[PDB]
This record gives sequence, structure tokens and C-alpha cells, in this order.
Amino acid sequence: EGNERYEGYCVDLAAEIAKHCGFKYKLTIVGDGKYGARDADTKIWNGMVGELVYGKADIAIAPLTITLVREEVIDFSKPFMSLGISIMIKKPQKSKPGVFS
Amino acid sequence: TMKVGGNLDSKGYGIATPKGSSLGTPVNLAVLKLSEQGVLDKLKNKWWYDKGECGAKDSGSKEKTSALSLSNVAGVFYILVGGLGLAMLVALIEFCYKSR
Amino acid sequence: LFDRGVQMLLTTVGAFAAFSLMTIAVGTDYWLYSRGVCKTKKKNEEVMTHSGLWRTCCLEGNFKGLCKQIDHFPEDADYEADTAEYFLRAVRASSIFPILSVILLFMGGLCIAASEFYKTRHNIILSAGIFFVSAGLSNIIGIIVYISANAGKNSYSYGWSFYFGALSFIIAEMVGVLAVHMFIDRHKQLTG
Amino acid sequence: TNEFGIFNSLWFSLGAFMQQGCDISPRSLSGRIVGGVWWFFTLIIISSYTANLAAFLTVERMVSPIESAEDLSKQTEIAYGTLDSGSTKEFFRRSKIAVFD
Amino acid sequence: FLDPLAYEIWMCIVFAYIGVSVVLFLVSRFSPYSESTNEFGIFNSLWFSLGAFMQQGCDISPRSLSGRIVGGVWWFFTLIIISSYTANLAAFLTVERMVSPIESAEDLSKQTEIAYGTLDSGSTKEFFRRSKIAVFDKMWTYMRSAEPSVFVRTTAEGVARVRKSKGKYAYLLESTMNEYIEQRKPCD
Amino acid sequence: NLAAFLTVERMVSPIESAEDLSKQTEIAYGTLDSGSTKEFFRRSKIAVFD
Ligand SMILES: NS(=O)(=O)c1cc2c(cc1Cl)N[C@H]([C@H]1C[C@H]3C=C[C@@H]1C3)NS2(=O)=O
Ligand SMILES: C[C@]12C[C@@H]3C[C@](C)(C1)C[C@@](N)(C3)C2
Ligand SMILES: N[C@@H](CCC(=O)O)C(=O)O
Ligand SMILES: N[C@@H](CCC(=O)O)C(=O)O
Repeated sequence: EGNERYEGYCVDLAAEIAKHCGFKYKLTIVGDGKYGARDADTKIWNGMVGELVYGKADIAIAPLTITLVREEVIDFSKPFMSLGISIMIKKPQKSKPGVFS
Repeated sequence: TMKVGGNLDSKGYGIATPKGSSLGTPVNLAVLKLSEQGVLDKLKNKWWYDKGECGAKDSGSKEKTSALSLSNVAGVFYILVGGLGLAMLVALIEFCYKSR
Repeated sequence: LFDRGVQMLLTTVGAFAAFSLMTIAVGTDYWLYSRGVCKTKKKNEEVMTHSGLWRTCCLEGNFKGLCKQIDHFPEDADYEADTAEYFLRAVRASSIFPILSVILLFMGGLCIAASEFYKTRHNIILSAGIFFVSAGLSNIIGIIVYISANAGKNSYSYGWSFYFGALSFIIAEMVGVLAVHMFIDRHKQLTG
Repeated sequence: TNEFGIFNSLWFSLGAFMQQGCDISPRSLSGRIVGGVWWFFTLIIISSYTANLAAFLTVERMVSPIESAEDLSKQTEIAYGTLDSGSTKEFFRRSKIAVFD
Repeated sequence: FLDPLAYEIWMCIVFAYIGVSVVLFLVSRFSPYSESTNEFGIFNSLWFSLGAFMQQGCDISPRSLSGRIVGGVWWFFTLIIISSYTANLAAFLTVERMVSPIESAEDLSKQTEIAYGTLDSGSTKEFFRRSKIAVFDKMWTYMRSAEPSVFVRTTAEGVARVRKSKGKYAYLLESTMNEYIEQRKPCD
Repeated sequence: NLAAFLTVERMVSPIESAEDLSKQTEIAYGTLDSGSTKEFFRRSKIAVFD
């Protein structure tokens, strides 16, 4: 139940941080399964961002990405490293050379 | 399924806390201390790069061959068979030259 | 040149032998041993495959001999826009060149029959040799497209009914040689 | 003096470039030079050209239908999308760059 | 020596040689007129097409336009296929080694396609249980997380599981006990 | 010998990852003075850096 169910990069880095700074921690899953954003209608933040903003959780450790709108309602630490936008497609097969190549 | 293109942004992740939570400063200091310790890349090796267990790790560069096959050079037979067709057609038309 | 008197028999029997082998090759429902499916979906994962020219079929499957005539099939992840691929599929749906070769070899039968019916008007008897070479080319292009398609190692094995596709070429060109050995004197006997 | 038509001169050096013989030969002053040096051409060109032949016949490239991430803007036969309520989705909404917009 | 080319191409190219071995004849025997006016019979068409194929041959030649056309085209064909033979041996006479994963157990510490284990209840197990070198520590992290059990209680079991797994199970042991399985038949 | 040419362009193209550099005096090397790389090599205990 506690923290041994979970495995992964964020699970490990969470363990490393909580050990380094020596504080008791409990991994928990966002109820709505969303990363989190403000509702355009109600301005209510959903997702893990909601979980922080409305006191459902004490710290967020996830691939929840830094955004300036999130910095309006939460604090993002220094980053561990950068990443960017990309496209996923099913790749074509390696091309058999041309008939007259 | 495959990456195409590249990063549109110099963006990244960060650890996050409720705004003004006491965790932010020890988190940030630990994040800094981890960087010179080199933990972050070794976690990344452990969660992406070591897990590159597929043959695509190597299959694009391996040595030798399974021998060559017809389909790689088959067009050479097309220009031959077309030449043999021409070798018929020439006689088919030169008949009318000899018929003159 | 030898056995000048019997060559009309030897050529007519050789031509009929080539036609028999050609139509057995075109008509046989199996050519080679491969891996694949018994039917156009034995069909679940793979089976030892025993297809012919126009027909897909299998050997030692959970059923045998329930072969099927092939039909046109699409391709995955592009490369179909190329004219070579498109034409290869259009041919593979119904291989024209072997039956065109059958038709040419029958027309060679008519040409040698034209030795007697309205007998040997001009050098027409040359035409059989042309038809036999064109049948040869139609067979060899048929083989080239067949292999270049289906071989796409293969781990296949080739049966005698596959090799009859080649042997009908070898023999069709020997009947070509016989047809020339006929023509080269028959047209001189006609025209001096 | 020459067993040559123009079609013969058009043929003999073809066969020589193919590195096989034909019954005719230059048999003359200044014909030695033209026939003989032409061997040097195939002796270097063919030798070098016909060396990586095999490799080239199995290069097995990939066709890369799109590479710029903007080719998707050029077409609709390939659909594309982002995670709903996601950072990338809202960034594409918010980042008012024409190539992105 | 036939390795650089497949069985089916060596089989079929004969048919192309046969073709040129009689196309020259058909080209030549269209109405030579004297009867002698065109040289190439079947046997000489076959020979010139062979001297084209296996190279060499400096004695005969067709004068026909169509003849020299098909001769040049058949020479062009041969140049390609034979030089392709001359090339592809480079892929055989170099990098002939078969397969050898992996040195330093580098890949073993990183992938699960090859399982590995030490002798159970033994010095090597206890060494992996403690040794802090990153390759050893990570191989231990595998074995401690590897399921089902990888450790063998005898060297006999180790060798047996290596053999029955076709090398997809690798056995970690002391090198002289290892080398008694290499200096001795079946030495596989 | 033409194969001995076209089969190989890369002789060594000096040292990548500073591996052999860390293990040789045959090439000298340094960081910027008074800089965070210099301090990183001062402190980072990874074998090649140290
Ligand atoms: N090399 S990487 O992609 O794994 C990567 C990316 C980054 C890391 C650390 C690593 Cl290991 N942290 C640095 C931060 C550390 C401190 C210094 C800069 C930032 C603050 N920037 S980063 O861009 O957020
Ligand atoms: C010497 C040779 C031997 C064979 C391979 C080479 C590449 C070199 C071409 C040739 N024509 C045939 C002549
Ligand atoms: N990490 C992203 C995931 C979704 C996206 O990038 O669009 C987020 O926090 O929203
Ligand atoms: N002789 C060894 C056997 C076990 C091992 O090799 O690890 C020992 O004493 O432990």
C-alpha cells in the first residue's frame, strides 16, 4: 500500500528526494486521472494541480510539466532536465532498394 | 512507433508543491545537489536507456549479409527481356525492308 | 541439320508436349513449398503453404486440398504508389503472361497446321518460331514477377510443378530451334 | 584498311568497356592510342564503381514521410492531435505562433 | 564460393543465359540472303553468350545490328551480376564472426533477453549480494528481482540450464570450473 | 588497396568522452579558470571527471 506498489522514474526520484531531505511521504494517485488545468468555466483546477490547490495532496512528483499558468497556482522547483514536444507515428518499414538502384 | 521531428520548446519538468509550501526550498536544494551527484542521468539510464532491450538497439548496424537476392537486382532482368523483345521486333519490321 | 524427313513429326510432337507441360504448369494448384495460409482468411497464424500460380493452398494443414483462387490484396505503409509495385499487384491478381504464352504456343500450333491448310502461303511458317520465343519471354517474365513477389531468407522449397514453369521455357526454346530448323528449309523449298 | 563501319566504331569500344573482345582491332597508328587508352577508363571507372555494388543493393533506408513537424500542417489524410486538457494541447492553444496556430 | 548469391538466382540466371544462347540465333537466321550470309548458329550463339557470361573468349562476333544490340545488353547484364559477386565477398571475407553477447556482462546488466544466475549458496552469489561495482551491483539488482529463481545449487544444474536454454541462460562461475567445460567434450 | 581505402575513413579521429584523455598525458587539457566546470571537476566524483 505505502510506496512499494509503485515503480518508475518519478517513484525513484521521489524516494531519493524524501530520503535526502528526511521527510515522511506517501505516494497517492490523482482521483480524476488528469494532470491538471483550470476549468475554463468554473476556474476550478482539476487533476494533480487541483489536488495541490484544494489541499488534497501535500506535494506533486510526476511528469506534470512546468507551465506558466500552473506557476500561478503552484510553485515549480528547479528542473532536473529539459524535454520538448514531439510527434509519434507508426514507422514505415526499412525500404528495399529501388528496382533500378 | 517512432519519434519524428524534434522539440518545439526548451521546456521541462519540475517538482511542485502548494504555493508557499515549506517543501519548495529543500526540494530545490536537493535538486541542485543531485545534479552534481549525477543521479538524474543514472535514473534516466535505468528508466529509458537500459530498458532499450529491443533489437532496434542494434539491428540497424549489424555485420555481414544473408546473401543477395533477385528482388534487389531484378530490374537488370527487365532491360534484358526488353532487349530480347527488341531483338524480335527488329526482325518483325526488317521483314518489310526485305519485302521492298 | 539432320533427320530432314521426320522433323515435321518431331516438331509437332515437341510443340504438343510443350503445350501439355505449359497447361499442366498453369493448371496445377500447387507449385512450391512455403509458409503462409490455406485460404484467403490454417488461417489464424501460419501454415505450411502449397500454393500454385493463380491459387493459394496449403500442405499438412488441418485441412488439405481446399485451395482457393487468389484475389487482389492491398499493401501496408505506403510504397504502393510506385508503378512497379502497382503493376506487380495487378499481375499477381491474375498472371497474364503464362496464359498469353499458352495462347502463343497454340497459335504456333495453328501456324504449323498452316503447313497443310491453305498450305504455306509465303514464309508464314516462320511465325511459329516468333511465337515460341515470345512464349519464352512470357514465361521468363512470369517467373521473374512470381519470384520477386512471393520471395519477399524465405525458407521456401520448390516442387516439380514449380520447375515445370522453367522446363516449359527450356522446351519451348528447343521447339523454337526445331521450328527454325523447319522454316529455314521449308521457306527455301517454297521460294527457291 | 579498317574493318569498320560507323556502327562498328560505335560498337567496338562498347564491348571494350564491357571488358570483352570483338573480332575487330584498331590495327593502325593513332588507333592504338584511341583503343588502348579507352581501356584505362573502364579499368578505373568500372573497377571503382563495381565495388560497393552489393552494399548499395541493401542500404535499407527509411522514406521519412514527414520530418519538419510542419508537413502535418500541409495535409489532412494524416490526422493529428494532443492529450486532452494536456500541457501540449493548451500550449498550442496559447502559443500564438503561426506555424503552431 | 556461391555464398554471396542466393540459390534461386544461381538457378534462374541459367534461363537468361539460355535465352541469349538462342536469341542471337533467331536474330541471325532471319533471311540472311546467300545462306551463309549470317554466321551464328545455335552452338556459336551459346558460346558467345557464354564468353559474355563467364568472361574471356577472343575469337567470334556477330555483325548484325540487332546482334550487337543484344550482345551489348547481355554484356551489361553480366557486368552487373558478376561484379556483384566480386563485391559481396567483402561481406563474407570481412566481419565473418558469428555472434558473441556479451563481453564484461555489459548487456546482461541491461537486458532480460538473456537470463543469468550465479551458483546458489556460494561465494559468487554472496559477492554479487555485496559487491558495489555498478555492473555487479546492477546484475545483483536483476538477480534479486529476477523471477523465477536464476541461482543454481550445483554447477551441473548451471551447465544443464545453459545448454537447454541454448545460451539464453548464462552461468556465472569460477573460471577454472568454467574452463573444465571448455577443454572437455562436448565443449559447446 | 582501393578496398583498404573505401572501407575505412575513421582512423581514430582523436578521443571521444575524454576516456583516453583522462588516461594519457599525450594530450593536455583544462577547464576555464574560476568556473563552475572547474569546481565540478573539483567535486564530482565520477571516475572520468575525478
Ligand atoms: N542531461 S538531462 O537531460 O538528463 C538533465 C536536464 C536538466 C537537469 C539535469 C539533467 Cl541530468 N537539471 C538542470 C538544473 C539544475 C540546475 C541547474 C540548472 C538546472 C538547475 N537543468 S535541467 O535542464 O533541468
Ligand atoms: C580480374 C577480374 C575478375 C572478375 C572480377 C573483376 C572485378 C576483376 C572483374 C572481372 N571482369 C571478373 C575481372
Ligand atoms: N506533462 C504534461 C502531459 C500532457 C501534455 O504534455 O500535453 C502535463 O502536465 O500536462
Ligand atoms: N568453491 C566456491 C563455490 C561457490 C562459488 O564459486 O561461488 C566456494 O567455496 O564458495
